[PDB]
Amino acid sequence: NLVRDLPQGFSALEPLVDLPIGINITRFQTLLALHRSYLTPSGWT
Amino acid sequence: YQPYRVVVLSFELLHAPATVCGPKKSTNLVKNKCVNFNFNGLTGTGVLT
Repeated sequence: NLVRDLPQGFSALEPLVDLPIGINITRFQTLLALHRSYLTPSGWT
Repeated sequence: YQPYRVVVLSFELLHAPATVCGPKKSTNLVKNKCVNFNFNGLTGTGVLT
């Protein structure tokens, strides 16, 4: 119901799945969706 | 001179969790009786209802 900041309620955040990867890990990075350039004004983002 | 198809099956035990295993099947559940049940690693003695 809000706009920009985080909500105020309390949420129990249930699990999804476990993965047997067994590797070291230090840094993550997210992926974003960019509808590629068309004749609508390089033009990205 | 007869040929042989030597098969070498290597099973890893590296620092990765088990992925390939065989089951322990099978038994039926019995209710309302003292049974030494085993449920997926949970071992106990009691009456199931």
